[PDB]
Amino acid sequence: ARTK
Amino acid sequence: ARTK
Amino acid sequence: TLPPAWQPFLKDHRISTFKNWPFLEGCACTPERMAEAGFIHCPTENEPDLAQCFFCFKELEGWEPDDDPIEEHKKHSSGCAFLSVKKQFEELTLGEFLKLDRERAKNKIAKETNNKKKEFEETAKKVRRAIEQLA
Amino acid sequence: TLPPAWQPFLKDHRISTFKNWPFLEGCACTPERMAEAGFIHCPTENEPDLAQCFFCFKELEGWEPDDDPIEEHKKHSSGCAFLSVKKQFEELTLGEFLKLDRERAKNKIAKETNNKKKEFEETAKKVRRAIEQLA
Ligand SMILES: [Zn+2]
Ligand SMILES: [Zn+2]
Repeated sequence: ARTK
Repeated sequence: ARTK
Repeated sequence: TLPPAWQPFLKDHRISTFKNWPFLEGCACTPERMAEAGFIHCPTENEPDLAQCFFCFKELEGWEPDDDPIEEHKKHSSGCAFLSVKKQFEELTLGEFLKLDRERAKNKIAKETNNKKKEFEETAKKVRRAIEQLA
Repeated sequence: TLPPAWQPFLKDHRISTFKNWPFLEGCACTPERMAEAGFIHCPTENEPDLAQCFFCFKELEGWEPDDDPIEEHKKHSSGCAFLSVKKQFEELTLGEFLKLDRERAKNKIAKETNNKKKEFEETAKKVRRAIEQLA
């Protein structure tokens, strides 16, 4: 998962 | 005290 | 921020409802003591010293300086689940709280039911009496 | 029922947030596992997979079917106090809860403040560039  |  | 329908669960909120409460220092039924007992000040005209348990909704008037609000509470509404609450409030479990809050809602409902019955019997008397007047 | 600005606090509401959501049975990052980790699904066109911790407000997209929502959450917001909550919601004390709700609203504030800063800074470059072009 990736930080917006 | 007393009831209403 | 605490939600509204539940501030009444807060002692300092309940205290805060006391406005022109005549029984201050020296007295046994001080606003502090009334609140610890569960009472809320809800004065009217006919009854300027009306108090109500927030939990079981019983109302008591004719307050006198020496009255201990706990003992009056026990005396006039001994079923009140609130009187079993030994622990503070912030030492209560969300489960225990929601339990209590649910009882409050039953109680509330029970009380409105009782009110509605009394109003209905009142109306009945009027009609009864009105029909005799015509007999 | 339960104050409608406090439901993000209970798992079911968090699950109930998951409307579409790819990744189900067979995957590690199911609704249940996202919601157990604190996530809320807050979907849009540009990104219909965005998850937000209800507590710290970290927004995380680009979910992979084998991402562990918890590890994914520790390794992106070590701060989150929610990660430390190891009791059921009902088993929380009103103090513990009111304490948690304090830190939450704070986070909400710090998040909105970090955002205002950036918009401000961005505005400040455009103004500075412009007066520079004039130079
Ligand atoms: Zn009572
Ligand atoms: Zn978080």
